[PDB]
Amino acid sequence: GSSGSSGGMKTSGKQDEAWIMSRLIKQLTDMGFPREPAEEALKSNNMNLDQAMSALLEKKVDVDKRGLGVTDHNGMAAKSGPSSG
Repeated sequence: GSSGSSGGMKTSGKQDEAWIMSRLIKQLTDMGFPREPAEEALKSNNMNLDQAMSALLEKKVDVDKRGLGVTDHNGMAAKSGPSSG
């Protein structure tokens, strides 16, 4: 036995660049950089990721390289298109 039931709903919260700023940070933070700089550069990088990242790495030369998570190139598909003439 299980009858229908209602609950609470919501919508996209106020649209403020402030809260958004984090979004971009989440990434930089995932890589291996503090929010301190990622928050300073970004604002100066016109809210850019690639731009900031490079601006944060340019500082010190590390061994590791850039990349987004798995960053595993994709583009395969079993298919064949033979010609006739």
